[PDB]
Amino acid sequence: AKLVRPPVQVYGIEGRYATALYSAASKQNKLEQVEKELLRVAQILKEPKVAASVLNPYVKRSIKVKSLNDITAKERFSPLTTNLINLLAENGRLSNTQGVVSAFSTMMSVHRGEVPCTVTSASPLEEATLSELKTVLKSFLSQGQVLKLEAKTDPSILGGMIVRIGEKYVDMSVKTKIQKLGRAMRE
Amino acid sequence: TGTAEMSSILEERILGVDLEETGRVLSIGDGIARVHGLRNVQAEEMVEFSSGLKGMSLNLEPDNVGVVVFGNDKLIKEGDIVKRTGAIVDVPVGEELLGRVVDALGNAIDGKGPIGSKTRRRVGLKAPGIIPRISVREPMQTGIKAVDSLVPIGRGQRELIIGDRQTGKTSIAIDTIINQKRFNDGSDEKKKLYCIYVAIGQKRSTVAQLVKRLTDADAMKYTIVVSATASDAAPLQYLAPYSGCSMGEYFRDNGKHALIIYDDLSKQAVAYRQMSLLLRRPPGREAYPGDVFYLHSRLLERAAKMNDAFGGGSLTALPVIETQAGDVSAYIPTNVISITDGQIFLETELFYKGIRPAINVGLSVSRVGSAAQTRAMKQVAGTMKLELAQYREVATQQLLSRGVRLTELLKQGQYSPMAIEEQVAVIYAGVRGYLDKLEPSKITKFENAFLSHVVSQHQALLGTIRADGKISEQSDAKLKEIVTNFLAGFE
Amino acid sequence: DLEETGRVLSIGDGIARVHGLRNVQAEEMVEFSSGLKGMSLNLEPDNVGVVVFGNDKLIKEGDIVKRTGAIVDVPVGEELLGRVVDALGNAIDGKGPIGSKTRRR
Amino acid sequence: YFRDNGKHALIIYDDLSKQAVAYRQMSLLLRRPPGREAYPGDVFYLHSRLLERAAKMNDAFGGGSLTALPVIETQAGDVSAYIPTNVISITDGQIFLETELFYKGIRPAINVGLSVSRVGSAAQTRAM
Amino acid sequence: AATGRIVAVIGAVVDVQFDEGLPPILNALEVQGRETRLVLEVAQHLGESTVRTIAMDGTEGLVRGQKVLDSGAPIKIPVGPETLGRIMNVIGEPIDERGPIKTKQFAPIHAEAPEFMEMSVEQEILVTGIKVVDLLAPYAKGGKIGLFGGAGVGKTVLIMELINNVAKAHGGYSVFAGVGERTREGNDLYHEMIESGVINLKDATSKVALVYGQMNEPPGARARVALTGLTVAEYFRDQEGQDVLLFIDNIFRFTQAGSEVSALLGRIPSAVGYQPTLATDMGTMQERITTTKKGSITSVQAIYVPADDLTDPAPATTFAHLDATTVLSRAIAELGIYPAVDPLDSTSRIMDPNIVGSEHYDVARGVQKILQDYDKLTVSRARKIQRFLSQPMGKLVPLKETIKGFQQILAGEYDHLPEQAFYMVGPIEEAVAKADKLAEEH
Amino acid sequence: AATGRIVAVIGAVVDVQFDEGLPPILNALEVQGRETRLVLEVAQHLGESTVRTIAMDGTEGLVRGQKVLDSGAPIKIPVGPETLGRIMNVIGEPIDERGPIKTKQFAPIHAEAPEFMEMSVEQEILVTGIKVVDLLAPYAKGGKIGLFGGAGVGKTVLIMELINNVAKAHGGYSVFAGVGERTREGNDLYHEMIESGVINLKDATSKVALVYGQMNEPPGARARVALTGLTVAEYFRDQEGQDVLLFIDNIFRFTQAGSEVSALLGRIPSAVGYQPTLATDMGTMQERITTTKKGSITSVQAIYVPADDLTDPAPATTFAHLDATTVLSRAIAELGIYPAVDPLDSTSRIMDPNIVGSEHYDVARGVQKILQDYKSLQDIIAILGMDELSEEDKLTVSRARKIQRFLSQPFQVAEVFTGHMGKLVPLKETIKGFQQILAGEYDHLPEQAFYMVGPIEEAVAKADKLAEEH
Ligand SMILES: Nc1ncnc2c1ncn2[C@@H]1O[C@H](COP(=O)(O)OP(=O)(O)OP(=O)(O)O)[C@@H](O)[C@H]1O
Ligand SMILES: Nc1ncnc2c1ncn2[C@@H]1O[C@H](COP(=O)(O)OP(=O)(O)O)[C@@H](O)[C@H]1O
Ligand SMILES: Nc1ncnc2c1ncn2[C@@H]1O[C@H](COP(=O)(O)OP(=O)(O)O)[C@@H](O)[C@H]1O
Ligand SMILES: [Mg+2]
Ligand SMILES: [Mg+2]
Ligand SMILES: [Mg+2]
Repeated sequence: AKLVRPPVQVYGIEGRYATALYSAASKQNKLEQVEKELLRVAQILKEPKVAASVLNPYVKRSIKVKSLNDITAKERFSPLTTNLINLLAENGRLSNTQGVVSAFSTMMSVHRGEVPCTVTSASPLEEATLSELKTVLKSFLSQGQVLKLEAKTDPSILGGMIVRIGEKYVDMSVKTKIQKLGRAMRE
Repeated sequence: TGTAEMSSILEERILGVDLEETGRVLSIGDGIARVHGLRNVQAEEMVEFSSGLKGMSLNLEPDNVGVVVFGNDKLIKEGDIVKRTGAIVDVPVGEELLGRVVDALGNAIDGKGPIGSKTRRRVGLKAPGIIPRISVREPMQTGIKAVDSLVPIGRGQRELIIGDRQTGKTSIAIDTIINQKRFNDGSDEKKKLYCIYVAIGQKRSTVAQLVKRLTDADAMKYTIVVSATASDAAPLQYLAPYSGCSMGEYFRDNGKHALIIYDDLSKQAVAYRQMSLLLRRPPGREAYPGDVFYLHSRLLERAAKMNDAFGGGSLTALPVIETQAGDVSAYIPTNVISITDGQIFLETELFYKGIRPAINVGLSVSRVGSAAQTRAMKQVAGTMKLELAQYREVATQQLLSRGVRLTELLKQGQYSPMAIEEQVAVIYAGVRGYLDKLEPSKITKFENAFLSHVVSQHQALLGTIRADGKISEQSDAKLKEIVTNFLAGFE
Repeated sequence: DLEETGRVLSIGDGIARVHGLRNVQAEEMVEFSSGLKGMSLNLEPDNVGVVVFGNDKLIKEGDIVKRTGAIVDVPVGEELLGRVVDALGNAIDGKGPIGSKTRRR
Repeated sequence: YFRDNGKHALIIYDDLSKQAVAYRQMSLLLRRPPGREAYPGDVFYLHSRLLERAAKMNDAFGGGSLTALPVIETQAGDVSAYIPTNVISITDGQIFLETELFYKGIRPAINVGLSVSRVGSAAQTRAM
Repeated sequence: AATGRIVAVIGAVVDVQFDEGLPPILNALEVQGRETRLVLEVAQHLGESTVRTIAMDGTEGLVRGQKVLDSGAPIKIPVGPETLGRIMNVIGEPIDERGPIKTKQFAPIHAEAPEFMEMSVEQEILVTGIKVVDLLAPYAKGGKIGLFGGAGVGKTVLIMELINNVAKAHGGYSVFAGVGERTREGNDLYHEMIESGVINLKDATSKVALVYGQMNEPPGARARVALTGLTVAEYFRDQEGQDVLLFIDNIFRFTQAGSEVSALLGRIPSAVGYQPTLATDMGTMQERITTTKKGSITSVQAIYVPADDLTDPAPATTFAHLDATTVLSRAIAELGIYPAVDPLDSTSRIMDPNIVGSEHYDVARGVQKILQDYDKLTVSRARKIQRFLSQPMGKLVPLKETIKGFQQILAGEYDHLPEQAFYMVGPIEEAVAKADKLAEEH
Repeated sequence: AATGRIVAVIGAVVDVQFDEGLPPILNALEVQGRETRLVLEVAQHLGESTVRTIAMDGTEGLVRGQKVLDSGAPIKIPVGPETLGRIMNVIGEPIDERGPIKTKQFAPIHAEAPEFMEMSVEQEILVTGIKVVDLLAPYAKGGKIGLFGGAGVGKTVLIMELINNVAKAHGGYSVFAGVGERTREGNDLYHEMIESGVINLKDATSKVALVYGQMNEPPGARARVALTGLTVAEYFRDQEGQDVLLFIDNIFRFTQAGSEVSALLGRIPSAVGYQPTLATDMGTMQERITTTKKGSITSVQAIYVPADDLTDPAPATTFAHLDATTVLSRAIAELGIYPAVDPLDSTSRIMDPNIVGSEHYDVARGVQKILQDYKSLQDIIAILGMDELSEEDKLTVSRARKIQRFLSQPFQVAEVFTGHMGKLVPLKETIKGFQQILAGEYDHLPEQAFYMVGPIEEAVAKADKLAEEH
């Protein structure tokens, strides 16, 4: 049977399960719905009590997914999402579901067309030039794209900035320019 | 990770065809199809692919089935439908197979028409236990002086023909098959031996030459030839010995006597090693799987002599083994030497020294021994064997010259299997001393002339020795008579 | 208490994989439930590979494993002279217990 | 570069046994299946794709050349080893240096009976 | 009891998943829905309620999901005097077609070896009659013997001679364990025991119990059939006080079956190809064969040496587990000398002057020395001795008689008789008589 | 047809993911976006609609996500008489710079072996003019031959002498497949066949088609070029009935290339290190090189022996596929005896008194017997010296050394090495000379009178020259 390949490919068991979920949702047009669904179930699991109930390797799989059936029939969950968690407890891949959730998030954030940019500076950036370079950054992408710009700071790069547009990468740092000048002066 | 954790199964399992009697190919490669589904299939059950190809469910795994393909995988794609047929392998057996050349599944490949047998038999059947058998008593005549004298084989024995490449193993098996023409042409029913030749991993031209050699010796009308050649899939070369063994077990279970030749088992072990390594089973010594002794053992243990309450039939096995550079300390030679009832060891140095058949009597053995010999051959062979052992340990001038005389006596040409009476005549002429006056290079010329003479002149003596089986005192005097006269008249 | 007390996850041919025991030291002697003893030879992220001073037939997946806090040690001293002990210093000559006063790694 | 521009280069690889050892290190660290003497299956390809580039072009491709003198170090004079026989299968001849001749003052210790040059005569002067 | 399901079937290894009631290691499980009984012995716990198991007969026709019942105990075989004269396979079913084995007691084949305080020191030599064995490396009651050899040196015929002489001259309920040996030879041994009165099919007075796990069986069966024979002999010692004989033939089949189970049991292989668990598993087996204060089990073990090596892990591991090993060599077997016992490789722990005595010990050492050094008179005496070590009609040569004969040859008292008057004869008397006849004719 | 994307590149192994229309195994795929045509042959189906493929050329410059197009059929090469006089590579493209090969039909290089009912049995000796070959292991018309040899023992010189003699005397569309050999040797063969008129660059009446994948090619090309040449020969045999000669040199490179790619296909290594599928690959390839009732293929194959083993799985497995093996030896070539054929290791299926006659058969068996006796004596000959042998033993050693020397022969293609002119000894001269040396008719000649001669007349002449000059 044909399968809908997402625009990004994630790998591992997380990648495979999330690719399955995406190609399932794309044939029924329920993608953001199931994102809110897995958001909910991720916050279901992140609380410690039944997190320990489900990561216990001394439960019987029947017991663990019985509690899972219970709590998934509680929150009127979609058959798609209940089925996914049923499969993760069947294959015993349950403890990794956060990752799958993780994967799905990333996947559809390139479905909405977001590009993650990271600007490292030597100084905590000003607001003005922050959004200045935001406007500058905007011009690289096609329309339908949204910058997820997250500028952290590292004061060792000796000035300038290091901007990562996805995997594209401009190193306008001053430390690296100093290294290049030293290399040219030595060679 | 996980064979059945592919994204397709997973996606249309989360979203929501019979998966009990039908499966889908997850991955095909090198003749190993992993199949999702087939939850009801049995281990070693024969399944059917969409393209008409067959397979054997060898690896029942928690989430998939490793099936070995009986053909070329170019006709199997991922996602193909695999059906159950519900049966383990079976082959057609009966008298309708004599003179036919079939493949590892009982299909005719000589274009003489389909097989017209009425009975089928499984190939993975078990061997007869302790009770149905009885001690090996009747002689299987090979028509080879060295074998029938020093390494005698009986009906129900498993004698191994082991040796390096191009030493004469197939020639020994073929002489043995040709030799039964004197018994199958008569009417005494309990001396007839139906032969089965299993060719595993050979050229098709070699098997064609062999079938022509058997037809030109009129030895095909009682022979079956199972042929899993070099181009055939590894499962078929793996399965051919069992098909042949079932075709012979038909004769065994029904009060007839069958002989089967596995030519050879080294290539069967190679095919099984390929299938097992491709099924990801843990390799062992020389990469061979751990259960290859179990393989050859459950194959060879089906050669038995049944007692009179179970019909009185028999099945004799002559497995063939090829050693690499005379190294019997290998894995498959070790196993098959420990399984069988003795080995006919053929050497390469003995082959070019003119000793042909190149049988190494010092290393050969037969655990049945004289119990599988006629009384006459026993009378001559006891003293011959001890003579040769004494000679070899000090290989004193009398010992040396007598041993050289006997060694020249044991040579024999190809495709000329001698009846047992003439063998006894020769060995008598040679052991009681009548060749001490001949220089060894004329012993062959003697043997030839002497036997021309005793077949032309003394048909009554040979006839009575065939009738009784032993050398009667009157017949003893007549043998001394004839050999003295001939040694006088010889030049 | 999954820091001084683990639970057997697997067993086979002498090797007990034990889940838990987050504070056990490498090559520390632990005590299974059935009285047997073992040594924590492997300290892996998810489990502890313990080697059992006994047989596999008696321990079984799910058993409890306590920890002693000391590395493997034996009794030493004059009191052992004349006595036949096993690899742990326990008397196997039937002459009673060893009155040893000193232990040594 | 010289072979392609109508000039003549000579190249010495000193030696190829150590390159095979380095490639065996890399292959074993890549978890690849080790064959004879733990060497990978494609050590022959390793040396043969290299010694195949030493060619002699014709006058339509410049007329240049590139001569290769690969060096191989044998153990105890064993020439029937794996890598020696690989490179003997690749090259056009050998120059067998012997330890018996070298210790007996015969230097260069060329074994004339075993040294061969498959091309040989076609590339001598007339006087020589 | 506990019910599980088959999840995987690979060759001779079956994985079973139990919902509740996980069975300990070494337990026996029964597969439901089969004509003949198929027992699976547990080997590993794999977590998630799954165990790995070795099948006791072929695994064809098994289905993923087939129910499997738990016995709750290791393989239990019937033990008692009602097993005498019968043939049972590795799981205690009769395979002689004479009906069930109606015994009062069942015993598990996996039991602990005797303790240390139960150990015995008494070593009383048992003389067998053979010149080479009883002279150079004689057997001791209560001790393990062992008969090493390659394929074709004469091990089974040797164990047959031993069965005849010893088991007939004994009153202690012998046991024969056929560990992966030819069905033809097993049937011949059965029929030759019956007609020789050792097995009585009517009015049971039989004194040998046979256990047969043969070559066409899976590796688990050939690995546990020696333990089945052990369990029978252990009953006849523990709860009967008898001094039992245990003929194990052949034990290397036990070792190689261990190799074949380890192959797929999911364990890294050791040297040659055997299991990581060879020495200690063969040890847990071989330590149950001992003389306790309750009774004795003297064990005659024929051992298969692959390719006549004797340095192979299985023979080399067995060597330390035996009290009087007599190795059958191939080089002497091709000499026509029989039995093929190697005089310079057959060691006895009772061949010391505190047990056999002055004269016997001196003869043994002198014969071994004159054979090792093999002065033309010395070589002639050595060849005469090589000939006189042979024993064919069968012979019975008592111990004192043979020490006397080998002394008379050693001292040279008969250096005029030819070399091959000592070949295939009994004591010195038959040797001088064969010299008599062969001399006056030729 | 179907289009997919490269998802992994490891050496010569490329994984291609198709979104729809998965290609059957053995199909050819064209990588899109390359200067020269790169073809991938499908080998496995990994699932996930991914396939694993082996590349017929270099994989450098390949990027994950590159487009790949499915051809719908396996590698198809042009077959016909228009292939004669041309050089083509593994995928049928001309590599001789003479334009496209305009044939009317293309054949897939993967085919089924001829059935059992098509096998032919006829066995007629093929005389090569070589002494040791025609005497101790005669070749057969239409039989597979095979020439085993280590590194640098005379495999290619012997195969070129056989080319010269047989192929030149022949009339049946020879074919030469260079598999993993020296490109220099391929150029040499091309030009010595151009000058001898066997390849006609104009007015095409050529009678040999060449196919070359040499040492410089990646493992996929070296693993399929044998099949390409095999396919050309199969066409000439079946669809024309011609009597084809097929020379393959070297055919161990096919197994070796399979072994080089086997690791990357994710398969557990067999013994030594080869692929688990060594024997069945060799069988599917070697069972198509055969004589049928439709035509005749005389197949000479050079077989490299790694590290002079002969028990290495590749030579050991090749042995069973041949009708007349000729095993060269390094120990013999170090004595100076060429061709270095081992007399006691070369066999034949027509070495039968009912085929070669009792004269030939008895002479061959006697030669081998005397050489075997010499070999068995050699140990004490070199320990104690010959001075201790029996007089009969000294006679057997003398005749054995003479037979050794007489077995050597100068080769027409080896004048550059031997200095002598190549001799072509016909069969009866061989039989008679060896019969005479056996009978004892030359117990007076020096042994060096037999080294590198033609018939025995030249041996007596050389002895006379040695006696008069020295
Ligand atoms: N008794 C014999 N006398 C003379 N020649 C013989 C004899 N036996 C065999 N030969 C010849 O020796 C050669 C090898 O024979 P054969 O093929 O039957 O042995 P093999 O073990 O099957 O070798 P292979 O490895 O090819 O299978 C043949 O040419 C055969 O004709
Ligand atoms: N009395 C005897 N006469 C002749 N041969 C004998 C005698 N006893 C034993 N043999 C020979 O001993 C050999 C070894 O037989 P067997 O006991 O099966 O060997 P093993 O047990 O060592 O494998 C056989 O070839 C058999 O014929
Ligand atoms: N018939 C021969 N006469 C003289 N020398 C030969 C003969 N055959 C081979 N040689 C020598 O052995 C060397 C190796 O030859 P060749 O067959 O090309 O090596 P390879 O074994 O790799 O095919 C040649 O260079 C040649 O010097
Ligand atoms: Mg053969
Ligand atoms: Mg035995
Ligand atoms: Mg070559």
